[PDB]
Amino acid sequence: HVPAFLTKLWTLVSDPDTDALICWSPSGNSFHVFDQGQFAKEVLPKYFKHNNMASFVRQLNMYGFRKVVHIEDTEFQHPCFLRGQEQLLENIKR
Ligand code: NA
Repeated sequence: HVPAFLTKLWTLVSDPDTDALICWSPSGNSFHVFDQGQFAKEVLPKYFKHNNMASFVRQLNMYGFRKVVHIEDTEFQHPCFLRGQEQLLENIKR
């Protein structure tokens, strides 16, 4: 059993029709969320049935996702959340 959240998240990231707001990084080892306000207003209701970024991020945290930042516009990642590898979602837990 792979949690519906992860399957939906993988499909959403991979969808080219949504890449303006959420997409894979070039290497496919992480994903980006652009325009958080628009993302929460437009994408989250359609795919996750709410409009709250904090709730979305809480789910990411629950599954052990990390945030990627520049060394001294949000990038999230999990070692088993990879482009073209939906079958690896089975290894994500929590
Ligand atoms: Na996408």
